[PDB]
Amino acid sequence: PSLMREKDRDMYHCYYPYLFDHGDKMSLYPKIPENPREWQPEQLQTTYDAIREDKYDAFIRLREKFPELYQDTRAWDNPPPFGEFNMFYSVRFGMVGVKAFTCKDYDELGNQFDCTAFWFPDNQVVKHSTRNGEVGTDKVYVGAMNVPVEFHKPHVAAFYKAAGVPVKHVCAGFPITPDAYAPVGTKLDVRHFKPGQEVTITFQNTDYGFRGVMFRHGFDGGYVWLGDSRWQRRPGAMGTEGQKRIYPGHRMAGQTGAAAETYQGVPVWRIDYKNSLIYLPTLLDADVGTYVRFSDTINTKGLTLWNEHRGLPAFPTFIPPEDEDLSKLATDECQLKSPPLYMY
Amino acid sequence: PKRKKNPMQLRRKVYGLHFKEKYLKMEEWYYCPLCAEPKKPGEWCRREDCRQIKP
Amino acid sequence: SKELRLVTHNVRLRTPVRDRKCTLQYYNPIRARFVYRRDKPLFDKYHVT
Amino acid sequence: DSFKEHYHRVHLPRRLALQRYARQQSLRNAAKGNVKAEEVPYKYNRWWVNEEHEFVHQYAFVEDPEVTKAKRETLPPVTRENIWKEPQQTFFLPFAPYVRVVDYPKDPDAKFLKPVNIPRWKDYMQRTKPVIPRTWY
Amino acid sequence: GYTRERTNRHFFVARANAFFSRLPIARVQRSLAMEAVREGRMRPWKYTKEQILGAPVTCNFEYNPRPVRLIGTVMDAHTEETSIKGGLKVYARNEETNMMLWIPPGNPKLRHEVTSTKGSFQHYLDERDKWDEAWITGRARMK
Amino acid sequence: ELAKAGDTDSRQQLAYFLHDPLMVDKAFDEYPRRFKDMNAKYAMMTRLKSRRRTDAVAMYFVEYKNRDMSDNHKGEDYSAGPERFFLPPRIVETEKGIQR
RNA sequence: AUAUAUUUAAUUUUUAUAAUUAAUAAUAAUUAAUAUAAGUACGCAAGGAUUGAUUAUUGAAAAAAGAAAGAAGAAUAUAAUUUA
RNA sequence: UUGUUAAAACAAAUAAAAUAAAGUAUGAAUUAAUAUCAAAAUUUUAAUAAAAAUUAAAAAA
Ligand SMILES: [Mg+2]
Ligand SMILES: [Zn+2]
Repeated sequence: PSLMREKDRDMYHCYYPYLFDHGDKMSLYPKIPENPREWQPEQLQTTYDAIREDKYDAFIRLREKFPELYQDTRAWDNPPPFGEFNMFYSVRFGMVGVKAFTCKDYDELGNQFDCTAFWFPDNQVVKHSTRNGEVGTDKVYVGAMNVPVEFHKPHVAAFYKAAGVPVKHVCAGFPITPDAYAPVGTKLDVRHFKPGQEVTITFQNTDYGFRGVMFRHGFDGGYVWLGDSRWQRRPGAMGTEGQKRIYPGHRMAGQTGAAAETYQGVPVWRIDYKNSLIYLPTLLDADVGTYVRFSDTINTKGLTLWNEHRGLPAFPTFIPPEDEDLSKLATDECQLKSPPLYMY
Repeated sequence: PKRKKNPMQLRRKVYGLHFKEKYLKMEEWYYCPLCAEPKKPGEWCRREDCRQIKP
Repeated sequence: SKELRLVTHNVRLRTPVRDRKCTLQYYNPIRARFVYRRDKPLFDKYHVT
Repeated sequence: DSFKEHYHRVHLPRRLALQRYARQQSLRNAAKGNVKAEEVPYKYNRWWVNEEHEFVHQYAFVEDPEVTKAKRETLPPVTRENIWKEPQQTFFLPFAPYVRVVDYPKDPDAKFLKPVNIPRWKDYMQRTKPVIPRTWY
Repeated sequence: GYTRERTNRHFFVARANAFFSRLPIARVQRSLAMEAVREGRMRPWKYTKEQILGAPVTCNFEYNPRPVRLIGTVMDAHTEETSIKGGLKVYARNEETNMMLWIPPGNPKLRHEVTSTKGSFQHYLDERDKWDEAWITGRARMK
Repeated sequence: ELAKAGDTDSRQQLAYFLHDPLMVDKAFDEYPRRFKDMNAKYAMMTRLKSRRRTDAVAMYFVEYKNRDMSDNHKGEDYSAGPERFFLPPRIVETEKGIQR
């Protein structure tokens, strides 16, 4: 972004009337030293300056008289209170889904998208955790896939007992801002996501076991070389270094797959809020049944995801109305498709 | 370049988990309620009683 | 100093038997997989759910 | 154990102890029977003009413990029908579209007859950020 | 120096193949197929492989200005009933130009209609021999 | 499953796949009455605790479930082999009167 | 055209839970051409502008706590598809 | 993929799939100066210096 040195924060560079602290009440003049001896020999203690007084007075008059012309200048005071969704500060926790199956869809322009459908069985806000109460060090754990008591291990069933939330199979933590909390035990409906929304997903790809160096890196594994030794560009003298050891990171044969793979910024295709299904046009590598985790993409192309031009999120979390009954509502009625998009 | 290894290098293998879990490890066993023999849970006897019901 | 520790030894004369306590009723990861495993072809006359 | 690793390993408990000592001053107030949250001075000087004569806006955000407790305890209100129904836009529309055609000028090729309210190509290309007064998109 | 390739994290290693039973996935497939049918991107079909194999078909690919039409002979049908999977193998010959296409159903810019569910295995064999001879001639002229 | 089907093509296939057509006929004669009242998992495998000496490999005893309800084998003892390997298998005293 | 040591690639088997600390500027020197920018300044004419957004590679980067001699399948991808 | 012939066949050769070649017992031989052997970088001394010095910190199977 635009470089702005802290030393350039003088009143001759401020866009609004620079206000000095001056104890409890803001003032338009630097704090005059209470002890007169502290007055530096060339420091000009200003008590009343007609220039600044007139400028500030005209500014306040115009702001109070023409609210429509000076609406954008209102952010100088009465800032947005804490708790409301913010475009650059409010991040919300994602969800935990299960890769259900794969299919293919078509848009109205004619493009074919090989999509995969994930299923969100029972998303419930299980826990809150902050470390020593610092800033931005708080996160929300969300649990999924309710199970009976005879399923989990004793030491995890003990935690679920201590929490009181119904015992879930999996539990993933999302780091969020304090104004995006949700009470423990809150059910998360899939409509928490929007169809025209970019999502970042994390999963575990399939396991292939020990594979050859050819199969691991493809054509890249055959030729692996790196030399940081000095070499003479011109025949003037003689001097070089011997590459004694092998540099760390050498591409060899080993474990393949079974790792934490993260896709960043995939758009949602469609949402079914009766069976709790989400469709993504990207074919994944994981198996069927891998507990993927979905989170909101922060920003792409220097543009925030949640803004007035694209849309407002379901902050903090989508809560359905009372008179809505998913049992009475049919399956075909519970379909939300994203607006068209072309990628070629 | 190969050379004789001191007794300390011969005793480094027992520090790893591969040596401990292979040779020196006990069994979880109980008495077959139908044969009165030591039996591991999961493997049964040839007798007709031990095949119909798992002791 | 360490001369006291050198001159004075400490020993366990006869430790109790190394017989393992009953661990069948504790949690066991190898037996955990069989708790929800289909065992229809394992029984003939005494099928239990 | 590297130099930085040892330094952090020996200093991190000391950092936590220093933070605890700092919060002890805050707990001094609630100890006397007057539980008062920490107050932060709101800074009105956050809109600047840089050396190259362009606008910069600093972002300062505060956290309210009472609002945090309220969001922890009370459930959020019902989500808006239009908010959850209307899908989010995929492509970001430009700040100034170049229409290239206006029905007002009789001769469309007349460059002097096009109305001024239609944005220009220079704005269509350079206007990728909001204006100086308005900060948000 | 050192890195780790595998992760024994519980959230990553846990699976849900046991709990996949409470999801009517086949019903979701049928619902998607029925939505496509009601939108008109596809039309339901109930034929068997030997019945449809060898039946003439006409496919129009919509394209401004002129949608391209193509009359061919169905060589293989991948599905016997309507579904989101689908799949048809058509073979069409223009003037001195043979082509073998795999038409997927449900494409809005693609309308394929088989002129008759009934098929003639004799004409199917004729088209298959023509296609194989063309392919062999092409390969022989290449190599 | 082939015996429950009992088709001529199924019998031809089983006779192709098996070594003994006499055993093919024995199966097709005895298995329908034996497994009329069963759906699946007809055989039964039991892992024996005793391993083979030469390979230290686990052994498994695989036998059909419905032995005593309807079959040519009935009331036979498999806990131990006979006196000789060419003698008929042991028979429980409860069902010694049955004839093969 | 000999089994070695240092160094590397992995693994030490469900760990409910990533990283405020080693990767000490940057995954491209925070890009970046491109239709539309322009039949337009500049040029007698011929010809010929600076230029940055949607078309692209631009998220730059390490998931280390619980009881362990079956196949981590009772195996023909259903956590028993009825079962004597 | 190449080459030969004729208006598809043969020969070469590798890189994808598939097949096999144990986790059981039996068990040598090359080699062997050696501290529970000196992870690395810098500088230097009579030829690789694994010889010395300075930074730095290199776990176990
Ligand atoms: Mg473990
Ligand atoms: Zn027994």
